[PDB]
Amino acid sequence: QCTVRYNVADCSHLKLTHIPDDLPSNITVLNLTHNQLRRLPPTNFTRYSQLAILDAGFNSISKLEPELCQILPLLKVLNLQHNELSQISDQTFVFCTNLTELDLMSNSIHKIKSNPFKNQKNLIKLDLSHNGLSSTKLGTGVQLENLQELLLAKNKILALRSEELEFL
RNA sequence: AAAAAAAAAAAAAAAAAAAAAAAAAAAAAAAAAAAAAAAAUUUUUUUUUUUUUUUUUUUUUUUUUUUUUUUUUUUUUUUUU
Ligand SMILES: *[C@@H]1O[C@H](CO)[C@@H](O)[C@H](O)[C@H]1NC(C)=O
Repeated sequence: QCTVRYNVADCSHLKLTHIPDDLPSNITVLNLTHNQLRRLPPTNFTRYSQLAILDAGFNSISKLEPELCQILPLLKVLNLQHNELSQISDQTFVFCTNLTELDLMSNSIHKIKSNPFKNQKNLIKLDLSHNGLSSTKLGTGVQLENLQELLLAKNKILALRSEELEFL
């Protein structure tokens, strides 16, 4: 099964077909990376409500439900790199007010609309790379008060304009 | 028909590390070899120059014996004109 080993559920390559929810729920770090994940269940995380950070990356996940943000209010690191994520919106990030780290290395998010990060105030580093971005614009209002890293690499931005860079 | 994410295999090529070895070249250390130049203990041989002993040839010198001719100093008994 998973490693556990003092609150670091580093679940390595074990061909886990479904997301497990075992007895050791009193942990803070859980690693779903390198595990067969069809999608993240919005209701299966009730058992593990003490996950300070989670590592669910490289997995094949279609879309993210808003419930995941409210089932785990104490969420700091959201590493979701190398996923499908055909389309995303602000609704899935409504309850993620304590988010501080995000990783998205391959998601093919060509178009971004509205303000997906209106509720993210403590989000420090941003990793939006290799997602086929055509413009660097993220919104029209002023948001992301405390941002230190904005990674936009391997994308297809053609030019930079003052209108699309005024959101910070 | 096309494009991508977890999850398991296999094939060509390039650059690497470790281990078991095997050859070629180069360094010493030992056991020997063939020699052209070397030194040192013993017994012998040839040749040159010199020492000692013995036996003999030639020449020279001293002494003694004997023999033959000359200068001869004398004589006794006689002869002698
Ligand atoms: C949630 O748990 C149920 C019951 O164990 C299971 O049937 C379902 O597949 C799980 N879903 C996810 C997303 O883990």
